Amino acid sequence: YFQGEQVQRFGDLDVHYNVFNSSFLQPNVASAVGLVRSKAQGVINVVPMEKGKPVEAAVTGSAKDLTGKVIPLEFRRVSEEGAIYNLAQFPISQRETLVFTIKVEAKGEPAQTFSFNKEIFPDE
Repeated sequence: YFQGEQVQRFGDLDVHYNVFNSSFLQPNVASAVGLVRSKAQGVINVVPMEKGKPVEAAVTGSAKDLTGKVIPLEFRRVSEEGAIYNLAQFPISQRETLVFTIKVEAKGEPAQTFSFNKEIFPDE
């Protein structure tokens, strides 16, 4: 899912990411990471890259709301149709602005961390 895709760049390391409703996940992709597709659940996809090529990485992170409540994120790796994805699910209970903090540990490389804001909208 490319709609709303963003890129954070750290020299050679280009981190592509997107936050969307888990209903937009393909059934085979969701099953592979054990996520039950639900309008009540969001998903974040993190795809790290170097020189236009995908790189193996440990992706970790969390999201925080305005009350300081931390939403833990557990990323799971899935390789579907040659493309490698790092997906984490999170519940959507209401309209909210979340601050996402993601850490990317690419193979043999020092860790990189980035943050971004995302407005979450529950779906009917």
